[PDB]
Amino acid sequence: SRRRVVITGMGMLSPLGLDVPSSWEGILAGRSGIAPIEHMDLSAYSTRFGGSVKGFNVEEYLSAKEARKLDLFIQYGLAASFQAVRDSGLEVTDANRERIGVSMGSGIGGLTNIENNCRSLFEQGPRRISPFFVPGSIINMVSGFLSIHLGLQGPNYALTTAQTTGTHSIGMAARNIAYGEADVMVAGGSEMAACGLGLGGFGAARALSTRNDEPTRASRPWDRDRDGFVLSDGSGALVLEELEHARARGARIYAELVGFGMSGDAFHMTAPPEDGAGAARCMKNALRDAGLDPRQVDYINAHGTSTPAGDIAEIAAVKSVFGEHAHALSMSSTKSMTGHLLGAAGAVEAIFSVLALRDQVAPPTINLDNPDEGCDLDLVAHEAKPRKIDVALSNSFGFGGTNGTLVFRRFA
Amino acid sequence: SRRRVVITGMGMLSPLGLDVPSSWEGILAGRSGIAPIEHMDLSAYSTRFGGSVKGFNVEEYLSAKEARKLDLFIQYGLAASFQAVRDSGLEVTDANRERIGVSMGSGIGGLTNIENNCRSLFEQGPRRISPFFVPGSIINMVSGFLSIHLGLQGPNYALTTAQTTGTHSIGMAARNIAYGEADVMVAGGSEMAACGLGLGGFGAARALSTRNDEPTRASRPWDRDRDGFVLSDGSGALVLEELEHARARGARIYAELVGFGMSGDAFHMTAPPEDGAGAARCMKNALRDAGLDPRQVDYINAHGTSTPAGDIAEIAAVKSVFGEHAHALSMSSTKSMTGHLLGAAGAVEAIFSVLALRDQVAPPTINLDNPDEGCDLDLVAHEAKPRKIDVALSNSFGFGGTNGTLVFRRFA
Ligand SMILES: C[C@@H]1CN(C(=O)c2cnsn2)[C@@H](C)CO1
Repeated sequence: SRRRVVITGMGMLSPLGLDVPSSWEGILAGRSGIAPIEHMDLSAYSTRFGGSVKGFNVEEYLSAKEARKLDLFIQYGLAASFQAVRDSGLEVTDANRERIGVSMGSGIGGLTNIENNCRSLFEQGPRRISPFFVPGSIINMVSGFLSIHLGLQGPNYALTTAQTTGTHSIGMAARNIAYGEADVMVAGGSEMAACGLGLGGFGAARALSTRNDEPTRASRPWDRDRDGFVLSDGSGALVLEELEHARARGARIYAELVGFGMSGDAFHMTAPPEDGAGAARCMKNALRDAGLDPRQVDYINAHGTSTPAGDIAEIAAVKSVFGEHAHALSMSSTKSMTGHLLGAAGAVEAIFSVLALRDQVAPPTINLDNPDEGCDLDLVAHEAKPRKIDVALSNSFGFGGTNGTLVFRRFA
Repeated sequence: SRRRVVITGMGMLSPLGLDVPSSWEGILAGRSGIAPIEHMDLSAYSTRFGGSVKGFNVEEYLSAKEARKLDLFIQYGLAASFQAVRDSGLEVTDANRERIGVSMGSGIGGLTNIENNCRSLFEQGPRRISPFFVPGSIINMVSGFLSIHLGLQGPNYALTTAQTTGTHSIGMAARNIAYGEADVMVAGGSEMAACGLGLGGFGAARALSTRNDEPTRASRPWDRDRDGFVLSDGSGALVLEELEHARARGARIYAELVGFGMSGDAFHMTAPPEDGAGAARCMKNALRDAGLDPRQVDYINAHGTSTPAGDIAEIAAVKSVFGEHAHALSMSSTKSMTGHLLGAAGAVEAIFSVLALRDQVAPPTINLDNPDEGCDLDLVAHEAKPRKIDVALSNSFGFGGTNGTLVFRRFA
């Protein structure tokens, strides 16, 4: 058998806001967090815009001195995590600290730190590399620093599954609790790759929208005029908790995590198969895990990156899985507003899926002006749609053909 | 209910050999793989030696056209994975490809590739960044490329827990199989951090031995004259397989994976606590997981990094866990010979633990000329010790206070 897992705390930094409620308010209003990137000469770059976190104050969380040791992606991870633990009301004690763990991940990790230390190295040689370069740049330091700060002695690890990281981190944390390896986990992801290396790296693959004249219209999932994804920064953290543990302390439960699916496409390094066979296996795995019929799904938070082949693969996968129910569910890409937070995408989109359940509303796909060939599902174009949502899916489909699906259900 | 997990295939690149048998012959002969580094000019660095893979031929595994796109850590990971799969005798079919997954991790991933593309960005511009920069550098792409080449459609992910990566990857892959998420997993880790940023970064932390004039004597775990770890490159992969699945196809079984432990120190970003409290909690978790009396433990492949604080913390942990039995078991650090393969350390050392079971021999801790204060266990100083080994334990500890323990035993 298996224990039930509930969500009792959420935290976030996104292009829409410095916490969950501000980000969510932007989502339901169809606001874009996309704009030209500042304090950087992007003259020679083919993309000059993305989703930056605006007005982040790390000194609300850490001393200036501890913040100087950590890459931005680690700072963002810690902010989301501290928000989530505070939101949960959880009290860490000597009696439970061995039962509380962390799995906060990243897709690309410390590019900003790698950049600034390469500068030192190339200009001045290796003796000018920061002593904290390694511990301050590696992806497991969100989990590391969080565990040290809060005294968490439970499972301590980090996933890195590129654009699937957040979804996998949450799913595998849910497994830790379900199979009795932990009673509580902080899980999700963080990313800051809106540096030269991220813009330059994705730019050289020609994977980014180049709609520099109108950055807010760049991210347009399933629209016939999409030309690639928008690079964005931020973090998402959830407090996952065994149900009886949540009930005993009188926690506020947002939703239940009922299903987790994984699959591999085994197809291509960056592109999905046209029919999204892998994404279909992954969703079917997640519904089987939850013991749910495809007919019971009401809302899907799509991966919906605004890549030509990715968006169309997801339509095919949803039609394949849901058959005569594919048109009755609502599916939206909040990446139309947030851009693509890569490893943090699945974390912020799990939070948006939980809030869709709490508020009984499907977030919009903004910029969906002319749906492409066969994009004829309910994609919640332009404006938020109040509706019945008992079951929400959140999908992530990343480089290496790695797939994750989370299934959340209303809790009463 | 929980299924049994066996090892049916193993693969390796190490400083001692281009496969498992050649690496193991070096381990048993007390041979060092440590030498001045030849692939770059280290005259400005305080450490100029490490464990390099010597004469790696990627054209034993991959077309030169493909290899040119991939960081060395991906090449090394794919080579070890290919070896492990061939060694298993497993045939991938339409009937089982959904049940076979991959979890190959890395501490740092494609630092060489990121450094080289940062040089292009700074000296020329973004137009000179490689189109293959992201899929050739990010940590999840061993799992990705392996799945694409062999057609593995099962769980596809990657851990990054610094120096604990290989142990966590293998343990969590075993849990996947134990709980029914997969029947077969390819699991382990790979690392190639021997570039300017890696040697410079660890150098800036003063974490490395600076014994440049006697590289083979630099790695001296528990020796009173140790002065830091020796940086090494390579990969380990194991094919983990559900027991009945292995029995049904007549697989050769090397050993059974009976126990997996994790814990967080919640102590310090980089320093292990002197009392080894987190390592002790981790080993106790693993022994309880394996249903064992601690007196059953015959052999411990120590983390044994040759740091002052790391080596003494492990003695304290082993004494605390095993009490008087700590004087009867054998504990050795193969890092005395291989150096520290970081995220790959746990993977090669899991392989060495299994071969310790197959051949009934404890590998030596070379260079243990003057055991330090309180390092008075059987540390298999200088020479391999033939002995009875029914149960072998492999320990890993990493930055962020992250701990892993694997427990293997003979299969009958
Ligand atoms: C493994 C796939 C295919 N590949 C090749 O270089 C290749 C080699 N033989 S046929 N194609 C790159 C696109 C990497 O991803």
